Amino acid sequence: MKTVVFAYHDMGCLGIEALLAAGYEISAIFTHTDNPGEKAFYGSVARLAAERGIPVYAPDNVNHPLWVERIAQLSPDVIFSFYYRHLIYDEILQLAPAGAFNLHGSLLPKYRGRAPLNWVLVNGETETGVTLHRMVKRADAGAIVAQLRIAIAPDDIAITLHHKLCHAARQLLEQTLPAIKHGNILEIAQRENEATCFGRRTPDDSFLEWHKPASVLHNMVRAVADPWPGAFSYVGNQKFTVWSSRVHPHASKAQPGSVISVAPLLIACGDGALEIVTGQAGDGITMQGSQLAQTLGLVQGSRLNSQPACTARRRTRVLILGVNGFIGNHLTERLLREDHYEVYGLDIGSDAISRFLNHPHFHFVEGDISIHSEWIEYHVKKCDVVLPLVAIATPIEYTRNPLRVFELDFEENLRIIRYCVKYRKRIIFPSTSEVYGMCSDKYFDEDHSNLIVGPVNKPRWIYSVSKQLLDRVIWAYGEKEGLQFTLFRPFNWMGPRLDNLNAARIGSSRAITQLILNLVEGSPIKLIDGGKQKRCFTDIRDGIEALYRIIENAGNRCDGEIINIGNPENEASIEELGEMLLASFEKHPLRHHFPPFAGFRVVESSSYYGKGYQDVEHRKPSIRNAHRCLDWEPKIDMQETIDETLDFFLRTVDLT
Amino acid sequence: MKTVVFAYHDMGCLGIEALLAAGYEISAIFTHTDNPGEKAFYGSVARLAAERGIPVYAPDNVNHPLWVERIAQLSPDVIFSFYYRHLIYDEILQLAPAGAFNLHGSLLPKYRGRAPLNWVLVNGETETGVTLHRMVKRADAGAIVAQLRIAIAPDDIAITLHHKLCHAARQLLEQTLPAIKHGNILEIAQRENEATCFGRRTPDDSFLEWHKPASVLHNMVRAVADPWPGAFSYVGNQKFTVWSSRVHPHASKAQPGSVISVAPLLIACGDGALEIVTGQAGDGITMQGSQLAQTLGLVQGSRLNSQPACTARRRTRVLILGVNGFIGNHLTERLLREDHYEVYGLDIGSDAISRFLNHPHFHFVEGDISIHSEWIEYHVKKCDVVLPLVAIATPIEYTRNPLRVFELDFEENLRIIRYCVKYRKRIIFPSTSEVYGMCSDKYFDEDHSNLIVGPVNKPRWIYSVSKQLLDRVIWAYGEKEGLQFTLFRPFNWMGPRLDNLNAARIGSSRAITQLILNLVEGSPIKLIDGGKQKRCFTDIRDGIEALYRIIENAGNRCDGEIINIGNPENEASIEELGEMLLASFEKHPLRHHFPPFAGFRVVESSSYYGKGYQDVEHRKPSIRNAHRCLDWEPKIDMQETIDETLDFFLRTVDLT
Amino acid sequence: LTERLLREDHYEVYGLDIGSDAISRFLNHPHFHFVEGDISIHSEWIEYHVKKCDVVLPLVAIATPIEYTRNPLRVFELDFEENLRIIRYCVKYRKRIIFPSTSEVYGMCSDKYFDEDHSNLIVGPVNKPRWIYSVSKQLLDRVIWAYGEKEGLQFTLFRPFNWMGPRLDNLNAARIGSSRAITQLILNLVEGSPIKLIDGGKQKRCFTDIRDGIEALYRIIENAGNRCDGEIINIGNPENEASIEELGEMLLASFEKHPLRHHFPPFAGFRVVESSSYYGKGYQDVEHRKPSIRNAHRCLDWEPKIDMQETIDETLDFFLRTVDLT
Amino acid sequence: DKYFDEDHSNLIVGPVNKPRWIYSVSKQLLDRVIWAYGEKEGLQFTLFRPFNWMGPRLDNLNAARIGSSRAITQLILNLVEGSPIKLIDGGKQKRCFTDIRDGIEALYRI
Repeated sequence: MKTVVFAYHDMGCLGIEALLAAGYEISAIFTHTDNPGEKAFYGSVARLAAERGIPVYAPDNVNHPLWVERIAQLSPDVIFSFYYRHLIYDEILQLAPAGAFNLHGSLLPKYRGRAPLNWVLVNGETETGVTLHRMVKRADAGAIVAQLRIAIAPDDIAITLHHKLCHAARQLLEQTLPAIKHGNILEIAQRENEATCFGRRTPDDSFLEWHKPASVLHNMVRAVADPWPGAFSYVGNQKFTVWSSRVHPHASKAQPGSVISVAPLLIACGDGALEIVTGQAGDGITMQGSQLAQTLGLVQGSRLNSQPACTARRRTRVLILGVNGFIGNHLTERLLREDHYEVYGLDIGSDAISRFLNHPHFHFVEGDISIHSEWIEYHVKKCDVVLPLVAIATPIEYTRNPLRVFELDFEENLRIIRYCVKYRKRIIFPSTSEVYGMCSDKYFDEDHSNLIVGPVNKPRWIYSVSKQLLDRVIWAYGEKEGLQFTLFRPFNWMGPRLDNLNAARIGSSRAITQLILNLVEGSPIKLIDGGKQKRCFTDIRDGIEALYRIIENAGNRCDGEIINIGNPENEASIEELGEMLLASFEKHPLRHHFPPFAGFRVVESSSYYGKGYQDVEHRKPSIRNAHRCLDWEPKIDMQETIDETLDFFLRTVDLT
Repeated sequence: MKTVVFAYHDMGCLGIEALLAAGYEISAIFTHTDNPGEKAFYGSVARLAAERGIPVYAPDNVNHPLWVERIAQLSPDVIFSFYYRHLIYDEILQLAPAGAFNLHGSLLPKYRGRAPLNWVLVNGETETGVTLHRMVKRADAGAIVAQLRIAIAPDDIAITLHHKLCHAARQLLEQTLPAIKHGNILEIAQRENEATCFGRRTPDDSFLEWHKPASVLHNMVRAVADPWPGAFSYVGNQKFTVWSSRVHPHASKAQPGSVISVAPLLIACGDGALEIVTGQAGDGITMQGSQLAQTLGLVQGSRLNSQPACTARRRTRVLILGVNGFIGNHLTERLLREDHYEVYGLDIGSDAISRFLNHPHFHFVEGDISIHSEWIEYHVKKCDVVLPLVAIATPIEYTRNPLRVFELDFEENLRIIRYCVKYRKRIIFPSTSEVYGMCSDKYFDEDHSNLIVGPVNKPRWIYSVSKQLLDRVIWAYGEKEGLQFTLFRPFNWMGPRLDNLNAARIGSSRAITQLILNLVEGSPIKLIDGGKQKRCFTDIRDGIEALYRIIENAGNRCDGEIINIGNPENEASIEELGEMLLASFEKHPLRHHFPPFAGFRVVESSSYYGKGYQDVEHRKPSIRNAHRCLDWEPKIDMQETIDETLDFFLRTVDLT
Repeated sequence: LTERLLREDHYEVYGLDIGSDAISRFLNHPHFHFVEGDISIHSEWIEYHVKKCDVVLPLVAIATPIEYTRNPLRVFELDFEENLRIIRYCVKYRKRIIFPSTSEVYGMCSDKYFDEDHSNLIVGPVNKPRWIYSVSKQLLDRVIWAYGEKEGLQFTLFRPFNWMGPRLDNLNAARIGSSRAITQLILNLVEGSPIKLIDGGKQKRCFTDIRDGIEALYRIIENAGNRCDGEIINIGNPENEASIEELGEMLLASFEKHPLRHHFPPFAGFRVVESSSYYGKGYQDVEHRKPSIRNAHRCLDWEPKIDMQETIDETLDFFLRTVDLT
Repeated sequence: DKYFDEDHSNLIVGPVNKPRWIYSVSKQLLDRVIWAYGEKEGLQFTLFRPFNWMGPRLDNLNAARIGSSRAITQLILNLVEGSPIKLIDGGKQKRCFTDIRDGIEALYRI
């Protein structure tokens, strides 16, 4: 009596009708909200089910343990599924403790993804059918119960196909239910020995390249025929779609280029001859080929290029606003190793970018974010990617002048962001790792962590709250006004361009400079017992690689994300008491090389352990969106970073 | 080739199937893509015709004189129509001696309106049908040939009834094609003269009223049944669509809102009782009443918020720039006579709107479009409809100094236009009748006439070109950035409160004012050698009614449109105008007003006109988009307008 | 606050607002000077009257709970940009500002008692578009503090904790603002409906009568001995804690005393015990809402006096007597 | 007009719904504001109309469709690619071309 059915389309509707005729009460149906606008040529299942009285639930929190307990309490005995999200779910894979039956309409276990029947028709196969198998913990690890073979008629039409599908469904439902119910499944094993990936299911968008065989073109044109999105191509300033063609006897000795008939439209290809019956003018309806053939006026000898090269991918012009900064220069020296990239910048110097003088693609104006507002106004109109990598906030500055962390680090950025919304550009806004403040979470996740700041009377959380509100108004702009954006959070990046030189008296600014002075100046301070702090550092190379992948945006899958770019696994307790420095102090020169002394007085002098100025827990990030939207994972460890930094810093002071 | 067909919708598709099956060779069908056609069914026509290789045509815009000439030059004798809306019938049908045949889907001629299915189903009749009829000099007054009878049942649903109607129509066509081919139709004289006009169907009046009987509710629920969006109210914070009902004892004594039983959900009403089995919450899932009731945390007994439906009516705010002018102060007196209108305003004076300053919703703020630009920016952001009725373009002004007509009538209007494109607001921009210039068309068409101007050395065409380019900028903004607009062209609006220069631009010529001023004293009515100027005038009442209909946008029929508001059939020369003016001036009193001695019979004086050497003879508006989009036709004749203007001038002269 | 100021002689009020619906009693006062308008196009008026007056109160707060999730650009541009503009008029002309902060700056603060000098402010991740209001107001307070530290700006910040009383209709409460606890319950009371349709005593929702809060704000305005400048004062009732069910019970008990004509019949309605798919889905946030009056009891010498029963009677009297069918 | 006179010929354009005349009108209002400026502000100007200037070193092949619709460029493309020239209506339509070296000697004289 207890049975769960996920039904869809006409076969699902008739299955529901048959089950009600037999009188089995479906336990529960879990479906999602219907899309507002879609080609709904089928009937409305939800309304019919409501008339039948079957309850419908919409789980807001499928991750919730409560709903899992509910599903367990329901005691799922027998579940049938009919094209419901193909392999039901992916992340959980636990909803089938006793197993379930999945009916698929493709050649399992290969051809993974969406629209499987269309894709197997793309390759031009003459064999289809249905595959039933048990649902276990490992995906596609159930033996095929039965697999019938139905021939694909060369002249098959849609109505005959519908009648054949109905006949097959009737044959299945009439007297095959007892066979499945009895338990004649002989599952032993499946695959698990080859595991050979053919092509990793390359999308290849929908470009109609003529180099591709004409047979494949006919196949996917029929596959994407009505009702489906269909092929959509555009050459020059004119777009065209191939909506309907009929196969014709392909010639071998055809003498391509000799058009003997323009009506109907017949052009030559790499192999064979395709006869396109009807197509659509894009901004209209289906039209006969002969009229378009007469309208275009093409004559023998005219060759259609395989790629229009009208807009192509242009240049992907990138606009940086901190191009002389650490990240600003390390990203400029990486974007210029490619070909499809233009770079800009308006920092207040060119000391770290003197290397780039007259490369094919680079520009430099050397202005100010406040004074030079028209240049930025026009350059968030010409470019397509904006990286406001500019910020003037010394840790001291929150006490010297807290209003400089607002009028410059919040309002200039706010003005820049309002440029990307009035021109509909993309902005990769650099957030900070201080937004979380003193979050107690072990892993500073970017999606479900609580940003904790101090009281209003502490004049040091204005930077963190300013950046947090900047991210919030970026998110609101993105989700209300159609702003493509991507926040990214650097996590203690360390490269050999950290603070240039100490000309600006940055020695007493922060301990990050005392680390530099540790190796050169005589500093008898090495006996720190870790400080109970997990100093997670990341090399600049990995961060720049991640930022490059963010800029690439492979398939528009980095939009509206808050990726953190760090190395949560590369921790270092006080540089391992100088272990690698013991191996790297030998180098080559002997000047200034003297063995250090020893001694330890107090931990208090080194670091501050106050109430207001304290980061509770540690600073280890959580890279989850980085591993998905970039498929990126850190490779460089602390040793190479330390030696490279020391070597570069030694070379940047020459001799004296 | 004969018998071209205007078909559309699924009935049109099946009629195409029928004519193809019968062997009747029709080579031309008319259909419209209909972008606002977001119905669940795509309703695509001629697909099978395209697949069969039949050469068909797809003419989108029939009213273009090119298509008219092509469809007229072959001179056919039969034009078939099958559920083709957008009638706007014209001379093309009158050309054919045999006329045209149109198939209406209701029992003509009683209560035809628009969407006649609602009209026939609201009255709870027991028999409906279709009617193939002729075309006449009137609108939708074709003779009935036969009356189909298949009857209706309360249990019968929309799907079954529509399928039966489709099959019956198929058989009817298949058996009557010989009948129409051989004619012998016996149409009887119809009673079209004694009919009912001036009434339409609007969804806005379909609110749920408890006092209506259960019969009317049952009727309009079945009328809007599936497949259709549904007729729903707007209660506080819960959506529901009436899908199904069950006949229950019509004796609920309790007041509306009381739930008699929760399984199934049955509510009480003022009369009868509706049983809502299921409801659709907006765009999600059509789900049952009980589960929805338990989902929203409401219990049995929860009454509804009486007659107020949440927030009914919002009082759309109209931002009129130039309220003290001739059109601004006549429109305000018209918008303030109704509800749901919260008029705003800004001009340099309030001498003519002095009667609205104490109105609950007038909000007049004195200012100038230049100095007070932030006020305009804010009020274009808060309001909904913007009417820039500011004119500083006296002919003397833009001839003596065209730089002002540029910096004021192009650069100030362009700013207001660009306010509505960033705040996404509707703008009804007043164009001018001067755009056509020296056009050589009898009727100045809004979509087909050419705009002719003189050479650049003539600075008298700068105003016309400036306004024409202003229309081309608005048109390009609603085609590239989605801007809702409606250009209207005042064609010689005449009425009271027409000052000398204050209404010489947005109003009309000073003719009537000149003769009245010369008539209050003994000055003559001296004519001109070209006294037969043949000037057509429009009453301010008719123009304001048309502009109010434009503001309403009843069914989004005025969107992206250009409408001339004029009276082309109100032609009158200066002599006739003077005759009627004198006749109305003598009237009953005949006293004071000075002796009206006037008249001259030579008045040659050779010539004294320098810029009068060129004059236009074609100045007739083509009012068809007005009677296609707002269904407006001028009513007031010239004598009434003359009398009203004279009476206003004589009572408001304020003399002794 | 205007009616409290216009009874104590030496006070010249200058009010700006879009309408005079609830202040019709003061336009005939010799020292009221009301002006009709909105703060988007009155920049000159506001600037001139900041330069002219001595104390400035930007009580203009347009923050609907729905507006937190709907088009929060409006929330940011009206509750942060105009407030920022007004704050910078008070540093140009060296004027005092009494800024209304919000009790929502603490957010999910774990502390039982919300201290304004020691407690932490906790907010959710950036993806949830509901905390933009709290962060905007917190940044406004931090900017005011920075201005009163670097520019010598005389300021005071006050945080209201669920003030209730007569005339609470404006745009938050009342029929128009149906998204509210008290007004929805009282509307369900007025019209015969199943009152107390809840499945158990909810969190203790403390309320403060408007009279005590207005007294505290008046003492802030007085600035006796200048011991209130440079402070953040919490104005609330940490002792008037009451659950929703207890509130309904006491309101019904007060109704029982002189129930007019017994023309409003209360009712009850049963609901599914399981309450599957309901409001509670992880929005517990905090369960205390306890303010700290330790700052209002040291700077204002203020201690709340009016208890819950008098507040309920006052609000009910106003609601049932001032309005009628229209 | 048979001959496009610079001070007597009338300028005719299509309706607003035809968006191809927005370039003719934009450049026609620019000549009417230069004329207006030269009458009330004493601006020294000269408005030259190059009709069909054609010559060597024209626009290079770019991201658009062979630069622009230039008629002659289509013919050169057909000659280079060996495409037969489509004789539409047998070449009845004429075109009056001007050499760049001839119109440049007039621009320099201006």
